[PDB]
Amino acid sequence: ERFNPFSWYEEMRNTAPVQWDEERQVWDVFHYDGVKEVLEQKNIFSSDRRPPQNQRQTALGTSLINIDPPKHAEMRALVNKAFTPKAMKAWEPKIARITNELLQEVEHLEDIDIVEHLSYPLPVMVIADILGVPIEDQRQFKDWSDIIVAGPSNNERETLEKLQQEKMKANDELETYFYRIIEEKRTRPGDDIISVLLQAKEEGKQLTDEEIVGFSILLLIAGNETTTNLISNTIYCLMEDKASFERLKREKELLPSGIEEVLRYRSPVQALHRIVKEDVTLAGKKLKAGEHVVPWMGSAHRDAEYFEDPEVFKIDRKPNVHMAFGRGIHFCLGAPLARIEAKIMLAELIDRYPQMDWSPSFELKPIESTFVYGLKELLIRKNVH
Ligand code: HEM
Repeated sequence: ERFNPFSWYEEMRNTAPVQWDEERQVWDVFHYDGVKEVLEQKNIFSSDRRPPQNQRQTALGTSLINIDPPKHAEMRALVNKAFTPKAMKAWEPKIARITNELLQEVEHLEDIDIVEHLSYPLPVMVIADILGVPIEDQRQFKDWSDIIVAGPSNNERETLEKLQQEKMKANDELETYFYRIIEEKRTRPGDDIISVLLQAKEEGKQLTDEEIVGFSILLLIAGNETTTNLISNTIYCLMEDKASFERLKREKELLPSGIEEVLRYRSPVQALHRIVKEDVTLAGKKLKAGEHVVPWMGSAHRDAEYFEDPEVFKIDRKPNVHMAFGRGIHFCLGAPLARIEAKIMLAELIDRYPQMDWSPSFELKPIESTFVYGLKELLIRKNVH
């Protein structure tokens, strides 16, 4: 089964936590301390993925996640200015408003898809609003986003060509859309991320307009699918372990902790990419500059040295030092937003439909990916009828 890569991770942690894969041409790292070192050692393991000159120079390609220090620190210090607990005080009620708008549109249905009707849309709508995208543009904004992260319908040759073109169209349309917004918010600010990024300064430096376009597009990519899966996956866990659901209803203040345990147990992001910057040894393995490394946080999260009874879902787990948000200088700067978006949507669902259970029409349909762990649909019956 493809909703279970954890058997394979165990087999690999127990034989060769660091191993070369000859087909994929990468060093896999399955063991907690190894994943930890790959992400912490910025200077050994590089996040530089900027496209060569002969490839398309997208604003995303040189955005925060694809660069190293010293530039990464300059850029990080600036975008961090828009992700403070102070901005969150304004984001929360927008997120509750959107959560209730979405539940209201399916109030009339006994069975609902957690993915299509609630978790897929919620991040897209939130991030539009907090970016400063006006309401009159938000349907076109959802369309662009559906397209830039879509997969192909079938494996036919023409439909793959079509997708590849419509994605480049969307990236370049989005970029022009964002370039306009930046000018509009240049002379008429507002309380939105873009306006904040425009006014930010650090040691007398500022973000260019390209950098801001790139980071905006980045937030779309980084925060949409992942947050969707954190919610879907959390429902899935509670429907699997009814005991934990029942306990969660009786102790509401456990929810943040049970979300953290979904982050550990069914991590939206199973792995990352790094490139070796200098020869290094790792669990006795000689890694040579230029070779590619894939730390699997999903496996690290099942290492008993750091998580007792790792194969058990424990909504009160303590300690729970997952790296679902990475670790080190590239640590997810949206983790606070992902956490409250999951919390608000999931609290409301639990409050309204405590007898919730699998739709008898349910199907296990996992995303066809190894780096991304989540469901295409998650059919649920409310049992309020
Ligand atoms: C459950 C939800 C999420 C998960 C599991 C997740 C996962 C991650 C991980 C693992 C990293 C480290 C990447 C690396 O080192 O290559 C990362 C970075 C990042 N994330 Fe998140 N993410 C989530 C939600 C979000 C949201 C909601 C946003 C923004 C709205 C966001 C924006 C970013 C950005 C901009 C970075 C790059 C930071 C840097 O390279 O300095 N993510 N994310």
